Amino acid sequence: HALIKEDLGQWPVETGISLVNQAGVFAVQLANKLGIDKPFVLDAGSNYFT
Amino acid sequence: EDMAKIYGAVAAVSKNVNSSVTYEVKRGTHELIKVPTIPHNLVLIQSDNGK
Repeated sequence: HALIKEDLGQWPVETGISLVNQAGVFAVQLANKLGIDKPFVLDAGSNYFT
Repeated sequence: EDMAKIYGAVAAVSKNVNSSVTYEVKRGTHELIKVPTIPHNLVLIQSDNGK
């Protein structure tokens, strides 16, 4: 058996308060992890071999 | 960074809600003492000859 898993981290969620407001805090942290928080352009064209 | 500041401020407001309260109900309750002996007030008076 073999499996492919996408690891995006674990984020604690608290009950009794709005989930949307919590999701806002985690969205910024997730963006920093992926490197998309600041303006950017992808430059992956040269990553190849023949 | 500005959005992180804004989202955190909104989260603090959402966490200001109150869950419940707890208190102790004791008014009207008193302690009980225990009396060991029955307060009888009887005395026997008899003459010297026993009449």
